[PDB]
Amino acid sequence: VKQIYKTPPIKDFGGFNFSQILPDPSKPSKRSPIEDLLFNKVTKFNGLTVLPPLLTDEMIAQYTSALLAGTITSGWTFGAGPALQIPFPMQMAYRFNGIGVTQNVLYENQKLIANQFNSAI
Amino acid sequence: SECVLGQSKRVDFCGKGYHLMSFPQSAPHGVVFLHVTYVPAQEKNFTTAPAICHDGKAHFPREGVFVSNGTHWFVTQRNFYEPQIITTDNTFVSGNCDVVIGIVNNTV
Amino acid sequence: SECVLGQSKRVDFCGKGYHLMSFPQSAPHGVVFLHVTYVPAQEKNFTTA
Amino acid sequence: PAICHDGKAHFPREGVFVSNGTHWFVTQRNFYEPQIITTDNTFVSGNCD
Amino acid sequence: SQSIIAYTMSLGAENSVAYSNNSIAIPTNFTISVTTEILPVSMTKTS
Ligand SMILES: *[C@@H]1O[C@H](CO)[C@@H](O[C@@H]2O[C@H](CO)[C@@H](O)[C@H](O)[C@H]2NC(C)=O)[C@H](O)[C@H]1NC(C)=O
Ligand SMILES: *[C@@H]1O[C@H](CO)[C@@H](O[C@@H]2O[C@H](CO)[C@@H](O)[C@H](O)[C@H]2NC(C)=O)[C@H](O)[C@H]1NC(C)=O
Ligand SMILES: *[C@@H]1O[C@H](CO)[C@@H](O)[C@H](O)[C@H]1NC(C)=O
Ligand SMILES: *[C@@H]1O[C@H](CO)[C@@H](O)[C@H](O)[C@H]1NC(C)=O
Ligand SMILES: *[C@@H]1O[C@H](CO)[C@@H](O)[C@H](O)[C@H]1NC(C)=O
Ligand SMILES: *[C@@H]1O[C@H](CO)[C@@H](O)[C@H](O)[C@H]1NC(C)=O
Repeated sequence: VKQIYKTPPIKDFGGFNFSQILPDPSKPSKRSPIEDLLFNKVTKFNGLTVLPPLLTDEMIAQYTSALLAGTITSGWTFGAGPALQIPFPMQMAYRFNGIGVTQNVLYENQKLIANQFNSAI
Repeated sequence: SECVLGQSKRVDFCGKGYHLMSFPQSAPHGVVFLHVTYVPAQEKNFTTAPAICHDGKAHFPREGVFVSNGTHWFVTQRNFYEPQIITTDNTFVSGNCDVVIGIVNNTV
Repeated sequence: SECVLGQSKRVDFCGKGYHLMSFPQSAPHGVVFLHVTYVPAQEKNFTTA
Repeated sequence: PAICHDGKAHFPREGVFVSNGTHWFVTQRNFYEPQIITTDNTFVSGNCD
Repeated sequence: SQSIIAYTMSLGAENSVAYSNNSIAIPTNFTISVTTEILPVSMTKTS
């Protein structure tokens, strides 16, 4: 991302559970539930030591989330030019048109689309 | 193959933006490219819609977004604001007026 | 660049189906992806030309 | 890239316009298969100049 | 009057965003952006 993009203050992802993907602000460790699951599972004087990262897990999450939040509601419009106000349902309509699928699927099945992503997550 | 001799859309491959062209140059031990992309510079916020409502049907742009401010409606592309007339030559019909969010009644 | 900030048609590149979208997450030593694809669910045999 | 008609520029919906010196017809960049220009083959905008 | 200071990294200005569902930005101006990529193709032919 050119600059870290804010995750919008209004989580209008069309009913999608992005709160499981993006960092949880209420925790001392700013990680998402997906991240907590992985981080809890993936784990001297003899001269061999390990140096710290520059970008900490939270800092990586900030760059990652900027890219991710952009991807779901605005695509690359927060990069190549000023940001575009595409509401999530229109971003999705364009998302389907872009793969050769009619936009009618989004509107006619908006509720099933919302449920299939969330079910899979 | 993809930027010098063509227009790949791989993201950020030859730089950020839509690829237009690329110009290779010689160099000691290597290659130099002058990479050229299309990037929007100024944009304005226009009232929009996915479709125009006419006789109960939804008229979708063949490509792009509908511009829906004031008393006139038109078709523009996401990458460029050059509004076209709402005709069956620029739009197509599917779905209906009770399906599209923001659909606006207009003579097609 | 291609599945997350994009929607690549590279065949089955980020998983089987056409890419619709994808989302990265942090990990110790790496990156986690949620890859979202479009896959036909139902089809029927129609006479064609 | 365009023809002039009724003060407007008409562009191939797809392809390039060609003249045999008697008629103008749409052809494609990948193949010379002539189509008489009608509104089915051309898009109109702007002005001729 | 120079000095060296350690700072918390900002990693860039935060681009505060939000959106409505009745308006989309559409371009009125663009640029041709030309940049330079310098890339290794070969090493010195050490023998
Ligand atoms: C996203 O998933 C979370 C689970 O982390 C859901 O939170 C649950 O909500 C239900 C009812 O809404 C409660 O009974 C549970 O106690 C909640 N679980 C936790 C762990 O808090 C949340 O509802 C989901 N959001 C959406 C929009 O589906
Ligand atoms: C985006 O869509 C929402 C959802 O329909 C709109 O919210 C409605 O706002 C109107 C105007 O006050 C209310 O009468 C409705 O009760 C709202 N609907 C719901 C479901 O709450 C909202 O207006 C839209 N935003 C914009 C900027 O157009
Ligand atoms: C459109 O309005 C939004 C308000 O959320 C603003 O942030 C954005 O900069 C505007 N876009 C343009 C191109 O002015
Ligand atoms: C537009 O036409 C539709 C027919 O589907 C009707 O339901 C709606 O009331 C009309 N809207 C306006 C603003 O006249
Ligand atoms: C059409 O018939 C073929 C041959 O049995 C079959 O393999 C295919 O799945 C059928 N397609 C349908 C039912 O959509
Ligand atoms: C040019 O083509 C037109 C039809 O497209 C035809 O009427 C005319 O005879 C052709 N002229 C020549 C010189 O071949």
